[PDB]
Amino acid sequence: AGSHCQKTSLRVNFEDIGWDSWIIAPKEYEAYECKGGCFFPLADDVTPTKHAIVQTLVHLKFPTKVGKACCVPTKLSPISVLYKDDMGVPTLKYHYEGMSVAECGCR
Amino acid sequence: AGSHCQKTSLRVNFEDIGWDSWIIAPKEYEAYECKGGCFFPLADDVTPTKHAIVQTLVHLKFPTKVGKACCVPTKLSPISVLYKDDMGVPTLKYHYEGMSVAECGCR
Repeated sequence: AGSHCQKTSLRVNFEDIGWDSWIIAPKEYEAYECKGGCFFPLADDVTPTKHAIVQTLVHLKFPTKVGKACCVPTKLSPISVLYKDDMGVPTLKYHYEGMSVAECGCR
Repeated sequence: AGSHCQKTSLRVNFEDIGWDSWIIAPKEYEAYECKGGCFFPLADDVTPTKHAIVQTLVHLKFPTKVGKACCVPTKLSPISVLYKDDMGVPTLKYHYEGMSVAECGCR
Protein backbone atom coordinates (compact mmCIF):
# COMPACT_ATOMS: atom_id res chain seq x y z
CA ALA A 1 0.00 0.00 0.00
CA GLY A 2 1.02 3.64 -0.72
CA SER A 3 -0.50 5.32 2.40
CA HIS A 4 2.16 4.30 4.88
CA CYS A 5 4.34 6.20 7.34
CA GLN A 6 6.42 8.84 5.57
CA LYS A 7 7.97 12.30 5.67
CA THR A 8 5.74 15.04 4.22
CA SER A 9 6.03 18.82 4.24
CA LEU A 10 5.05 20.92 7.24
CA ARG A 11 5.84 24.64 7.12
CA VAL A 12 5.73 26.21 10.58
CA ASN A 13 5.14 29.97 11.19
CA PHE A 14 6.60 30.97 14.61
CA GLU A 15 3.85 33.55 15.29
CA ASP A 16 1.09 30.96 14.79
CA ILE A 17 2.69 28.90 17.63
CA GLY A 18 3.58 31.78 20.03
CA TRP A 19 7.38 31.53 19.49
CA ASP A 20 7.85 34.91 17.74
CA SER A 21 8.10 36.46 21.23
CA TRP A 22 11.67 35.05 21.28
CA ILE A 23 12.46 34.21 17.60
CA ILE A 24 13.24 37.20 15.35
CA ALA A 25 14.10 35.01 12.35
CA PRO A 26 13.12 33.24 10.29
CA LYS A 27 9.32 33.83 10.26
CA GLU A 28 8.67 30.27 8.99
CA TYR A 29 10.71 27.07 8.67
CA GLU A 30 10.19 23.63 7.16
CA ALA A 31 9.56 21.36 10.18
CA TYR A 32 8.62 18.14 8.78
CA GLU A 33 5.66 15.92 9.61
CA CYS A 34 5.45 12.11 9.68
CA LYS A 35 2.15 11.09 8.01
CA GLY A 36 0.45 7.78 7.36
CA GLY A 37 -0.26 4.61 9.27
CA CYS A 38 1.54 1.55 10.59
CA PHE A 39 -0.24 -1.56 9.42
CA PHE A 40 0.77 -4.78 7.74
CA PRO A 41 2.30 -5.27 5.25
CA LEU A 42 4.73 -2.64 6.54
CA ALA A 43 6.16 0.08 4.28
CA ASP A 44 9.73 -0.93 3.58
CA ASP A 45 11.65 2.09 4.95
CA VAL A 46 9.95 2.35 8.34
CA THR A 47 12.71 0.71 10.53
CA PRO A 48 10.33 -0.89 12.82
CA THR A 49 11.22 -2.18 16.24
CA LYS A 50 10.04 -5.60 17.44
CA HIS A 51 7.75 -3.88 19.95
CA ALA A 52 6.00 -1.86 17.15
CA ILE A 53 5.46 -5.14 15.26
CA VAL A 54 4.11 -6.98 18.33
CA GLN A 55 1.92 -4.07 19.26
CA THR A 56 0.43 -3.82 15.73
CA LEU A 57 -0.31 -7.57 15.92
CA VAL A 58 -1.95 -7.32 19.35
CA HIS A 59 -3.98 -4.32 18.15
CA LEU A 60 -5.44 -6.39 15.25
CA LYS A 61 -6.53 -9.01 17.73
CA PHE A 62 -7.84 -6.60 20.40
CA PRO A 63 -8.53 -3.35 18.54
CA THR A 64 -10.58 -1.83 21.43
CA LYS A 65 -8.09 -2.57 24.24
CA VAL A 66 -4.68 -1.94 22.62
CA GLY A 67 -3.44 0.96 20.48
CA LYS A 68 -1.61 0.70 17.18
CA ALA A 69 2.04 1.47 16.49
CA CYS A 70 2.51 5.19 15.76
CA CYS A 71 4.13 6.87 12.79
CA VAL A 72 6.66 9.30 14.36
CA PRO A 73 9.92 11.17 13.67
CA THR A 74 12.80 8.84 14.61
CA LYS A 75 15.64 11.18 13.62
CA LEU A 76 15.66 15.00 13.89
CA SER A 77 17.76 17.79 12.35
CA PRO A 78 18.76 21.22 13.70
CA ILE A 79 18.04 24.63 12.21
CA SER A 80 19.43 28.11 12.91
CA VAL A 81 17.45 30.81 14.63
CA LEU A 82 17.99 34.48 15.49
CA TYR A 83 16.88 35.21 19.08
CA LYS A 84 17.42 38.04 21.64
CA ASP A 85 19.85 38.17 24.58
CA ASP A 86 19.96 40.09 27.87
CA MET A 87 20.97 43.51 26.45
CA GLY A 88 18.46 42.85 23.64
CA VAL A 89 21.24 41.82 21.25
CA PRO A 90 20.07 39.72 18.28
CA THR A 91 21.98 36.46 18.63
CA LEU A 92 22.33 33.46 16.33
CA LYS A 93 21.80 29.92 17.61
CA TYR A 94 23.69 27.98 14.92
CA HIS A 95 22.40 24.47 15.65
CA TYR A 96 19.07 24.61 17.47
CA GLU A 97 18.51 20.84 17.82
CA GLY A 98 15.41 18.75 17.14
CA MET A 99 13.56 21.11 14.83
CA SER A 100 12.96 19.16 11.56
CA VAL A 101 12.27 15.56 10.74
CA ALA A 102 15.19 13.72 9.12
CA GLU A 103 13.53 10.22 9.27
CA CYS A 104 10.08 8.75 10.07
CA GLY A 105 9.31 5.25 11.41
CA CYS A 106 6.78 3.08 13.21
CA ARG A 107 7.32 2.85 16.99
CA ALA B 1 -3.31 16.41 34.35
CA GLY B 2 -3.00 12.67 35.24
CA SER B 3 -3.88 11.16 31.81
CA HIS B 4 -0.58 11.78 30.10
CA CYS B 5 1.89 9.57 28.23
CA GLN B 6 3.09 6.71 30.43
CA LYS B 7 4.15 3.08 30.66
CA THR B 8 1.29 0.68 31.46
CA SER B 9 1.07 -3.10 31.44
CA LEU B 10 0.61 -5.11 28.26
CA ARG B 11 0.85 -8.90 28.52
CA VAL B 12 1.41 -10.50 25.11
CA ASN B 13 0.51 -14.16 24.31
CA PHE B 14 2.63 -15.40 21.35
CA GLU B 15 -0.16 -17.61 19.96
CA ASP B 16 -2.60 -14.67 19.79
CA ILE B 17 -0.08 -12.89 17.48
CA GLY B 18 1.00 -15.90 15.33
CA TRP B 19 4.54 -16.14 16.81
CA ASP B 20 4.11 -19.53 18.58
CA SER B 21 5.03 -21.15 15.23
CA TRP B 22 8.64 -20.22 16.11
CA ILE B 23 8.59 -19.43 19.88
CA ILE B 24 8.37 -22.46 22.20
CA ALA B 25 8.73 -20.35 25.36
CA PRO B 26 7.51 -18.43 27.13
CA LYS B 27 3.78 -18.52 26.20
CA GLU B 28 3.31 -14.89 27.32
CA TYR B 29 5.60 -11.98 28.20
CA GLU B 30 5.17 -8.47 29.59
CA ALA B 31 5.62 -6.19 26.54
CA TYR B 32 4.79 -2.84 27.72
CA GLU B 33 2.45 -0.28 26.20
CA CYS B 34 2.76 3.52 26.15
CA LYS B 35 -0.69 5.00 26.95
CA GLY B 36 -2.05 8.51 27.21
CA GLY B 37 -1.84 11.72 25.23
CA CYS B 38 0.62 14.49 24.46
CA PHE B 39 -0.97 17.83 25.20
CA PHE B 40 -0.01 20.91 27.14
CA PRO B 41 0.90 21.24 29.94
CA LEU B 42 3.21 18.29 29.25
CA ALA B 43 3.66 15.45 31.75
CA ASP B 44 7.04 16.00 33.35
CA ASP B 45 8.83 12.73 32.45
CA VAL B 46 8.02 12.64 28.74
CA THR B 47 11.44 13.87 27.34
CA PRO B 48 9.93 15.72 24.55
CA THR B 49 11.82 16.83 21.49
CA LYS B 50 11.43 20.35 20.09
CA HIS B 51 9.64 18.90 17.05
CA ALA B 52 6.99 17.18 19.29
CA ILE B 53 6.43 20.54 21.04
CA VAL B 54 6.15 22.48 17.76
CA GLN B 55 3.91 19.87 16.26
CA THR B 56 1.55 19.87 19.29
CA LEU B 57 1.38 23.68 19.00
CA VAL B 58 0.64 23.60 15.25
CA HIS B 59 -2.00 20.91 15.85
CA LEU B 60 -3.86 23.19 18.33
CA LYS B 61 -3.94 25.89 15.70
CA PHE B 62 -4.84 23.63 12.75
CA PRO B 63 -6.39 20.53 14.32
CA THR B 64 -7.84 19.24 10.98
CA LYS B 65 -4.64 19.61 8.91
CA VAL B 66 -1.86 18.56 11.32
CA GLY B 67 -1.59 15.56 13.65
CA LYS B 68 -0.63 15.64 17.31
CA ALA B 69 2.59 14.41 18.88
CA CYS B 70 2.37 10.67 19.64
CA CYS B 71 2.97 8.85 22.90
CA VAL B 72 5.47 6.08 21.97
CA PRO B 73 8.18 3.81 23.43
CA THR B 74 11.47 5.73 23.28
CA LYS B 75 13.65 3.05 24.91
CA LEU B 76 13.24 -0.74 24.60
CA SER B 77 14.50 -3.76 26.57
CA PRO B 78 15.34 -7.31 25.45
CA ILE B 79 13.84 -10.57 26.66
CA SER B 80 14.89 -14.21 26.27
CA VAL B 81 13.07 -16.66 24.06
CA LEU B 82 13.32 -20.38 23.31
CA TYR B 83 13.07 -21.03 19.54
CA LYS B 84 13.86 -23.94 17.15
CA ASP B 85 16.91 -24.44 14.92
CA ASP B 86 17.60 -26.41 11.72
CA MET B 87 17.75 -29.91 13.29
CA GLY B 88 14.73 -28.87 15.40
CA VAL B 89 16.93 -28.18 18.42
CA PRO B 90 15.34 -25.90 21.04
CA THR B 91 17.68 -22.92 21.23
CA LEU B 92 17.83 -19.95 23.60
CA LYS B 93 18.11 -16.40 22.29
CA TYR B 94 19.50 -14.68 25.40
CA HIS B 95 18.91 -11.04 24.42
CA TYR B 96 16.15 -10.77 21.83
CA GLU B 97 16.19 -6.97 21.41
CA GLY B 98 13.32 -4.48 21.32
CA MET B 99 10.65 -6.54 23.05
CA SER B 100 9.52 -4.47 26.10
CA VAL B 101 9.12 -0.80 26.78
CA ALA B 102 11.75 0.67 29.11
CA GLU B 103 10.66 4.35 28.61
CA CYS B 104 7.75 6.25 26.99
CA GLY B 105 7.80 9.80 25.56
CA CYS B 106 6.11 12.25 23.22
CA ARG B 107 7.61 12.34 19.71
